[PDB]
Amino acid sequence: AKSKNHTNHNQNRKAHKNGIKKPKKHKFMSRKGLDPNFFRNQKYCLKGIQKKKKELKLKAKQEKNN
Amino acid sequence: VNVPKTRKTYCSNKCKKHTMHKVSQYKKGKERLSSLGRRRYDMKQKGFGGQTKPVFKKKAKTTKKIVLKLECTKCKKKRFQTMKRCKTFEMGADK
Amino acid sequence: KSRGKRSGTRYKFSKKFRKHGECTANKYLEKLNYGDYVDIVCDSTQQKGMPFNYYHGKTGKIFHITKRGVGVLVNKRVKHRIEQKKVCVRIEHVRKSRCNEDFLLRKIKNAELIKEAKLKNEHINIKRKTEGPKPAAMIKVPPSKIITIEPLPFY
RNA sequence: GACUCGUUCAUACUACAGUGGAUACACCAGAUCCCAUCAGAACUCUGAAGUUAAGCACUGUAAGGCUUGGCUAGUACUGAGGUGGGAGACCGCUCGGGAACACCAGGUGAUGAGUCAG
RNA sequence: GGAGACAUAGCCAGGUGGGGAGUUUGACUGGGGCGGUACAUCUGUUAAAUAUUAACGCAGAUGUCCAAAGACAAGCUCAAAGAGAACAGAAAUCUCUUGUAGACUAAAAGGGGAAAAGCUUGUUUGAUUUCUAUUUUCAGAACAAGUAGAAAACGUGAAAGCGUGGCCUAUCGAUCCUUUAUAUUUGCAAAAUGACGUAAAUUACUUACUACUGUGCAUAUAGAGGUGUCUGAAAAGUUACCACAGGGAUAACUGGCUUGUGGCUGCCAAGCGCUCCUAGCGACGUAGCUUUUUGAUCCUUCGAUGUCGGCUCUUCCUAUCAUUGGGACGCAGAAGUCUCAAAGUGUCGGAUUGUUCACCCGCUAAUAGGGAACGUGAGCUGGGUUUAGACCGUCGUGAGACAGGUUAG
RNA sequence: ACAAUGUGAUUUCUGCCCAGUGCUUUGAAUGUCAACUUGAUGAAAUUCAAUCAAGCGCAGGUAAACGGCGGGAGUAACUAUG
RNA sequence: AUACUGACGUGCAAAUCGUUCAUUUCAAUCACGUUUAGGGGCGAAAGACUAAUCGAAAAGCCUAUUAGCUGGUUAUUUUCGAAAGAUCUCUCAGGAUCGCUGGAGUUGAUUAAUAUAAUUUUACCAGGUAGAGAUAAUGAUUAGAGGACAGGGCCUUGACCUAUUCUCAAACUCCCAAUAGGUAAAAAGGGCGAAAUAACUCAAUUUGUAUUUCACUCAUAUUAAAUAAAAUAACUCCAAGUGGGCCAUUUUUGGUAAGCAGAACUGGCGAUGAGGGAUGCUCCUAACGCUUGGAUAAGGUGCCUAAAUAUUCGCUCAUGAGAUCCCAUAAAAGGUGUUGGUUCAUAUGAACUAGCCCUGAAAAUGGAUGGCGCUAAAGCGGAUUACCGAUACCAAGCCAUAAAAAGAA
RNA sequence: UCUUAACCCACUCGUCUUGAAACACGGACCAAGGAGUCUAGCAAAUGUGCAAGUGUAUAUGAUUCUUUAAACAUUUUACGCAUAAUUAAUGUAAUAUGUCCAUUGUAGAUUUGUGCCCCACUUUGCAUACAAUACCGGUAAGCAAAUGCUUUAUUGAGUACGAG
RNA sequence: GAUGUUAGGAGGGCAAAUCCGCCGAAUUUAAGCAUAUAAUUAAGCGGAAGAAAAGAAAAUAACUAUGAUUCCUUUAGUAACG
RNA sequence: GGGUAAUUGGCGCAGUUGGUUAGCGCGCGGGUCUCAUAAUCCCGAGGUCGUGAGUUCGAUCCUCACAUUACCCA
Repeated sequence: AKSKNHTNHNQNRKAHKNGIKKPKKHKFMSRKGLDPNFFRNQKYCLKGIQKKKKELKLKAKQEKNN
Repeated sequence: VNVPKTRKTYCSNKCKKHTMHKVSQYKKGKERLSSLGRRRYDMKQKGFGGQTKPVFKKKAKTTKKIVLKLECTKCKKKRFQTMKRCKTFEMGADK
Repeated sequence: KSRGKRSGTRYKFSKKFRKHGECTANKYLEKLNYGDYVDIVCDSTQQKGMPFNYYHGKTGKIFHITKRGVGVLVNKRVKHRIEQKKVCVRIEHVRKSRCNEDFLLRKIKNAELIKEAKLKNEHINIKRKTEGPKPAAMIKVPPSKIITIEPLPFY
């Protein structure tokens, strides 16, 4: 039975009520789909730097211990 | 639509290389009587109470998707290839 | 009724008068680094990588680059909320933005000005002026040059 | 003077003229081989006998076009206000923003990298 | 007596089976049914210069076609127009000049395209396998259609490159089930099925060691068979013999808005009116009024506003028919036409029809027009329309249908 | 006679059509068409074939069975009609 | 049991009464006994009848059957407080799921701050609607002028060109606003350096990339532009109700129009009183604890009716004046009514013009500027004051709620 | 307090409804009765006990036997849920022995210090948010004779000192 | 095989909560309904007892094996059916 | 979908592993009073694709169209 089929009316009024929400703007994010090649290279880089840093920290600690 | 009967293509199984395949048209064939679904259906049907299921009867489209069967000559392992529904299909016909 | 991919795009995606014909060769050379700002301007001399209507005239950060593709983080208003959308486009439509460059230029100019001021120990209001009211002044007008007026009769 | 790569992509175009060819471009000479055809026209190859006639460069024209600027015009239009006007159609005022074609005047290029020749 | 291993009966099995049973018999819908699909979609437009966005709005399209119309490279430039060349004419082919697209691009319509995306030619099959990040609609689910990549293997080009279907925007399908593919992946519930295989060993219930081990059924993974009421019930009619839950979310009745339609009044003045615009008229045109018509509408009433007409009875109106008083005239009188004040007073007998209406006949002074919930059913009447019975036709296989008639109610 | 219908005294008449749907009659020449049976294959389950049921189909019969029962043009001393 | 559609119709009766009428030796009537029972009986057939019960009797049970539908659905105060959109739905009176709401909690702010904002700014974009155009393209489309191909006799009709011309388009576009929209404005960062790390990159173990580690150092005593009862914020959970809506300005599509149908933006109304608009769901004012005084808004100030029979300059007589947004009708056309203008001519004749006024102006119960009334207006148009006038505003009290100070003799 | 007055104001409540004082419906009156419950299973919230466990089930035992049909008690692997996941499945199953240490970041509460209290440095680095790596089950892909292997992909309601 | 008022005895009916045989629905659920569902329920009809029925392995397991029947606690909202 | 049968010259039909027909018709010439008639031309993707063999329209296989019956978890 003939009944009004659309209107955007009042929707805007509801929408502003809790404000137009923003994204949460995270600094880092997942790199999952992003470029194979470059990110696998990076994984190696991080492992390399981390390994050097760990070895130096251990060396300082064991040396300090005596 | 008309497709030639042999085609040099990548072979998925027991190969890595592009090689020749023979091309044929898939067809459904007779359902096996002892297949599980048919057994259950036969049991439901049996005895009183008349027809027991839906029957897919409304019937709309007048075509059915065409599917090519690919067989590699080098290694006897077959593979399916699906493409758009067409009304008139031909294999190996006139150029 | 229908709302397909290029729906309602008639004048929007069409080129301006005398601007038909292939994307200029020079335009592929432009530099894109991660986190650079980038406009999404449609073309139609290229067909692959054409984006949907909404991302026309929008601008966002570049987050990912491929062989000829560029991922752009664009804000989209969806009812009560903005959410971030990853529009993959090809290079022909992606254009290096200028809005960032105003700020960047300002930083460079400010740094030099600040370094000199601080060296002299001369305290300074580096922040933007943001046009104030008009200050008082004294103005010579020749008494023979002034013209006097009245509203015109009707015709 | 000239060239090779380009850039802006008509102030760079087009149409009709004139003016210019050290070196350079070019037209132009030829067909054995590579090559290409219906056709050495093109293309390819091999030349260097001729020539500014053209291409090309440069300039001209109450040129067309294109391009700046004025002027069209505070006109057209318009955001906000109004227990404003008007029977209605529509039209003012207050706070604001503000065009276009035509027309008229100017303009007809600029330039990055490399190279050769007095 | 007769019939007799046939009957019959018992159980299976096919047919027949509205005789009887159970059940269903979309939705949208400017009432419903009929028509249509606006139900899945795609273009342009409506849409109000981001995005958004409606009506059974408008102009349309979709359920395909394609081994090339796909893929890549190369070469070439088209439509058309002019001027030419036996047959040769507007068309035939050939040539030159002009030719930014006026062509062609599978198909709607809009975009895009000239050393091409077009046309011609060469070589080909990437219209491939596997996997992401995602866009569109959107719940930021699904399918579908894409965009950007990655791991493979290739195709083309000298090479950069480009190629993961069609220049871009449309061309479509869940679960169960079936079906056929894939695998050095698995199962069939206490066990076994290649094979006593390969070595040994002794005479046996011997020891080591082996990715590959019956039929059938099942899984896992991947397609395909279809649901167009297109996010997916297997579904025909009828009731004026009917019931019940509700609905003024919704028709048939008034009133209400509007007044297309009807009715009534204007304004213009080309003409008509013997000559003469206006005595009387008045086209071509144009402005209003009215709600006595018919519509459009669906605001009010469906836990009932008694649904036509006649009879009777009263009052109101005036857009005057008569009567009274006037004015104008194409007015001699007479007869009369138009017109102004006028609603005081009046406005009939019948034939025929259920009739509003209509048509006659006759009287007449004239037989004006209307209103009051279409005035008037606890005033009547009940002829009509609108219950159950019935008839005839057409229509329907039927039950039954009929803004067709007719009769008892 | 029993059963089942239609019509409805008398009188006078009871035309056309078996295509459609019914109803109905023949059959081992005959297409299909079930269980069983019977053979073949297989280690077996299975899987295959084959046989004279009726029925329908094939060939007829039937309207006091249901029912049904056309359209355009042109043509006569006037015109008209046909 | 026919007719009176007679009596009665809260009856004499849940079918009676009066009068009229059909029936009487047969298909006749009655009594009693007897037979047949509920999807059954029986029927000279009306779906009739089967004990006031029949298109499926009566009784009890399955059974408190079932109902997306109707009605109802119980003390107070206090706090916060909706929706009538959206997607899918054999879906349009429903449901699901989003949206919008409350409670609970944590995190964070609690440092006039950074986060942040229905805002502007300065930068920077993106646009193709109003508009504008036709001699810019496409489609329309009216005219002539000047020229060098077709029919007839230099000439005629042309076609055809060339420069022009009149008017145009939601589905035309050279060009093109306003409004609306996006991105920008620095410390988890940015600078300029060094050094490291990688299987990536590149010719390049240093060619880059990116990360990482060290350095040096960028505004901050107003805060890398303003402004901000800007953290009353984030975020999580659990759940509600709702998913029929409607009206005004402005934009707007269909329709002759409509208190009509359909949209866009915003505000309302709904759920909202109070003061004003006489009267009223939506108009104006203004949003409401309880009070006292003050001063106003919107609106008024002849009386009804609280304020002025105020002041000041005009206009207006109507034998159907006129009088307040929405809002409760009036036009084309006339006027030797009066009032101003404006243009012409020789203190007049002409021609126009717009104020009020008049004509045009007809409807039904009696009758409505809100009523009485009003003409030196209480009318119409101004201007000037003064005043009266709300649950709004200011001051003060009192209440609760919310937060804040702040407290273990 | 009640009672009339008087000025001014003041429409039938309930109700479904876009809109009710309605020519919408229900209500003659009065009194009493008269409508979101109970169980099952699940969830979150919050309270409470215990805590890698937890619940003492059914049942037994007691000088427990009006109340008591409750309370009390339970000789050093019963069962539920938890404690580990994942795959259709035979099944397989969490860094890894260089170390009783407890994967890496960036923010980030709490702490230490310096130059009894605001600062600004430093210092430790929770919760949590965002990532990143490892590794486990399934699946790919590469290899393959094996206690199957792999630097690579993926997928899971997975894991990285418990929380029920 | 009959027959007997032969001699001695027995069964019939009432009562149903629990209990045992049959026979057997539908409302209902699925937002419709046809298979399923309601439910081996209700109604119908037969038969017992102070309890009845069941019971002394044609059982389960696949273990270091258990060991008539019934019931409780449980496995378990699981294997499974649809 | 099963199973069966039918499609061969203008028309209508036979035939199947050592074959492309017969009749009607058409065309044309010959012929008895006019025709019946004889003779010769006409004139064959044997529905389609592929295979099996000395040899196939024929047989095996493939497929469409027409026909008749029956199935319809499709």
